[PDB]
Formats: sequence, structure tokens, C-alpha cells
Amino acid sequence: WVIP
Amino acid sequence: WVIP
Amino acid sequence: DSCIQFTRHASDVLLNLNRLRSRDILTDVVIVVSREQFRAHKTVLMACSGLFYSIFTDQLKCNLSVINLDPEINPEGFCILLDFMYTSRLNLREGNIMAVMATAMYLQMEHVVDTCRKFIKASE
Amino acid sequence: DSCIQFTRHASDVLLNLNRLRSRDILTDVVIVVSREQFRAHKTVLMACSGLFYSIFTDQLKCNLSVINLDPEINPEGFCILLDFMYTSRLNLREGNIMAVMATAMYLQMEHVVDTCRKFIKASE
Ligand SMILES: O=C1Cc2cc(Nc3nc(Cl)ncc3Br)ccc2N1
Ligand SMILES: O=C1Cc2cc(Nc3nc(Cl)ncc3Br)ccc2N1
Ligand SMILES: [Cl-]
Ligand SMILES: [Cl-]
Repeated sequence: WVIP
Repeated sequence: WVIP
Repeated sequence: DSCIQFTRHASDVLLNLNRLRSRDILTDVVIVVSREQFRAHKTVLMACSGLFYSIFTDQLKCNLSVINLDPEINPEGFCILLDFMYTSRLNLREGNIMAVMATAMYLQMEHVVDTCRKFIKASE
Repeated sequence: DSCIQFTRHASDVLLNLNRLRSRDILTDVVIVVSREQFRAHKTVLMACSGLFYSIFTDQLKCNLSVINLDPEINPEGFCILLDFMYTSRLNLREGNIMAVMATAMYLQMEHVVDTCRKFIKASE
């Protein structure tokens, strides 16, 4: 999971 | 396009 | 093999599937969550959820145009997850994390359940 | 928004769509290319091809279970492109590049046409  |  | 690969292909496909969902094009099922209805593509639901995969591979249920979810399922939690299925983006907030995790466990969306458990563990 | 994103989601969705194709699950159309038949999901074809997008948004053609392609279309070229649609991998070879490019132009698959033109320009 990432900060888009 | 890339070499997978 | 000696194949080449187009990096953005999977993302572009999903973006187009979401555009079809937004315009209600070729949607083939309604998911009923209490008083709310959500139109979707059976294939996309199966590709994202262990529960929908099991439902639409069933020889009788595969032909249903309406699927009623368990009454304990929260419509907002389902909406957030349906958006995630079609975009890869999860709108996880303090106010919705419990409903989202409970819905992801029911829908069998393992990666969503994992990030919910981690975000909850950080706030305790 | 304040969304988080699961990097591998789009790829995992496409991998699952390809698994459904391999097991012939919920395929809803046959594409006829001369003597050959290819089963597929209308939504995936539309998501990858400007031609299929135009065909299945047509109020009459959207309901067809069989689509016959132009007789000039090569079945192997179509097969290579159908595999690309479901995997992001293109089996581009000296022996098939001309048929693949001609099929990608007909199907309106711009990125495939672009790499074919570049690979051809390099060998001249
Ligand atoms: O957390 C998750 C997400 C998910 C998706 C599917 N979907 C499919 N799985 C397989 Cl193996 N083949 C085709 C399809 Br469609 C099955 C289980 C799960 N569990
Ligand atoms: O080279 C390409 C690939 C492609 C795909 C689509 N598909 C869609 N396009 C739009 Cl804007 N909305 C929903 C869908 Br499905 C249209 C044109 C093209 N040209
Ligand atoms: Cl997931
Ligand atoms: Cl393309």
C-alpha cells in the first residue's frame, strides 16, 4: 500500500 | 514497454 | 517466453472498466446492501473478492441478476470497497475503518483486511 | 482525496480475469477470425480495443454473442493480441510483427501499433  |  | 510487457496496461484496463461502471455499460448484476443498490460487472467482483468468486462460479447463482448481502453489511463500507475494486484506491478513514474491515472480511478481500488490521494496530 | 492505493491491485485483477478466460468462466462472446473461434469477456475486449468499445456500445451489437472479424484478419495475430489484452505481455516476433501490427490497427490498440512501428523501424 502507498500514498498515490 | 519493458523486458518483464 | 520472449514477450515484451506494457507497464501501464493493467491500470489502463481497470480505468476503462471503471469508466464502463460509471456509465452503467454492460453491468450485469445488482448487489443489494439493505436499502442500497450497487450495479457492477460480475467478472470484476469475482476478480477482487473471494466471496463473489464463490457466488458467481456456483452453477445456480452465476445466473442471478440480484445478490442480497447479509443485513449486517454496511452500505458505505460496501461502496468504499466497490470503488477500491474498480480503482485500486481505498478511502480508509477513522470513521469508516471498522465497517470497511468487517465488509472486507465478509467479501474475502485479504489485502484490504491486512491494511485495516495494521491501521487499527497503529492507533491502539 | 486521502485514499491509500494497493500497487499490485490492477495486475492481480487482470491475472484473475485471465484465469476466468482460461477456465471459460463467464465469457459472453465468441470472436470469429476465419476458421478460428476465440471466447472472451466483452468488458475486457472493450477495455483494450477501440474497435470492441465501439461494437459493444452499439445498441444492437451489444447483444450479439458472435462477432465476425474482417476476413483479412490473421487468427494468430488476433490470438497474440487477445493474450496481450489479458496479460499485458505481447509475443512480438520477426515472423508475426506484420500480422500483429495490422491486427492492432484494425482493433484500434494504439500502444501495440506504436511498439510495432518502432520495432519495424529498427530492423530497416
Ligand atoms: O482476497 C481475495 C481476492 C480474491 C479473488 C478471487 N478471484 C479469483 N481467484 C482465482 Cl484463483 N481465479 C479466478 C478468480 Br476471478 C478469489 C479469492 C480471492 N481472495
Ligand atoms: O488503443 C485504444 C484502447 C482503447 C480502449 C477503449 N475503451 C474504453 N474507452 C473509454 Cl474512453 N471508456 C471506456 C472504455 Br471500455 C477505447 C479506445 C481505445 N483505444
Ligand atoms: Cl484485496
Ligand atoms: Cl494497446
